[PDB]
Amino acid sequence: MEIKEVDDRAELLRYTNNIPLLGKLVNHQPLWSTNPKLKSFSLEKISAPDQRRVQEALVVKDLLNVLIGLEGTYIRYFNDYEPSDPETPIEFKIAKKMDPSFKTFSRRIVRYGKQYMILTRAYEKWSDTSFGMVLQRFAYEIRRFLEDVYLKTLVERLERDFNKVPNFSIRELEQIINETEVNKQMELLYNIYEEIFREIEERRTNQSSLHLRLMVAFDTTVYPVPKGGAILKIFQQKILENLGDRSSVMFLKKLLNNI
Amino acid sequence: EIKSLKHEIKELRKEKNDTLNNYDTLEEETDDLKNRLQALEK
Amino acid sequence: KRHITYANSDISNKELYINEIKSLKHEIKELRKEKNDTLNNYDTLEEETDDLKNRLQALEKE
Repeated sequence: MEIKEVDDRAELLRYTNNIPLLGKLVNHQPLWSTNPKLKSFSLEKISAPDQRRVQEALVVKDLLNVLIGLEGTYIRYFNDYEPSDPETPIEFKIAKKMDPSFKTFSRRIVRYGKQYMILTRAYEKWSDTSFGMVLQRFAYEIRRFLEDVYLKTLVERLERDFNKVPNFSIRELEQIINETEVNKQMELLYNIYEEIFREIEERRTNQSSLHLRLMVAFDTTVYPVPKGGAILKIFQQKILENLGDRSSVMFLKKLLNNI
Repeated sequence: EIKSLKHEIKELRKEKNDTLNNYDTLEEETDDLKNRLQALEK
Repeated sequence: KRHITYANSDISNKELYINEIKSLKHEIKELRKEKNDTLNNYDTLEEETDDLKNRLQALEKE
């Protein structure tokens, strides 16, 4: 409603010698979390028990905005987040003054958004061919999972519901989310990426003929990044640990057949 | 010297973290007073 | 013939391998511009809360 007279501008990135093969080349949006523009508003005036419906409607709007990886209106990024920093952590503060309906259930959706952002960053980072071919193939797999399972169903269905269905509820939102079961596959991929990061961190911190007649000698060589054999062993260990869930095991079979 | 420069830049980033946490508290304060005056005028 | 070694080599592909490390200082300068912007926004928010607090006192006195 108001105006801040802030120069909202978007520009292409000048430096390109250390942006990965699939990283974006545009500057970040003008940091609403710190740069105010046209509004600095809260729902305490409509925090009355009766205006809870309008409050939760605006909350629904904001949670629809935040799930795409871009922060909403009444949500502020935590200061550790730096757009130009590609290794900065993902965290943000939400106003606890509103009804617990705003903060309790939204933790799952904001964790989904955080893991979506970190998975996009992992896709951009794993574009480096020095990480082996299996990792950049898993990158294409996670891109397909994001742009053909997450975006095609979730955001489109949610927008259609918020535009047509009268008074859509966050309960029905969570219901259709768990009915699409994208959260389980997303958590599996997140755990896979966590194990990959663990192996990379270990390899980075740890820097220090008799019978069969074969003219072969051992060359025990370890690289700073895992390779195809390590990734296959990791996937086998994961499927062995997650034996029992039919959807999980069939998804893992498809992923192993594809990579 | 590059590592020391990066450490000083991270220290400046943390200083900005503190001042922007102050910014967030002041923002919720603006929110409080805004909704207060809006409820009184409404 | 039985031996154990250790590797100190890795693959590098010029099309996307890093050419120089000064881009980290470049993005540091970008973050410095970001910090200046954040300070300016803190100033503007202080101005806004001052004006709106004055409006609050005026309406409470009226």
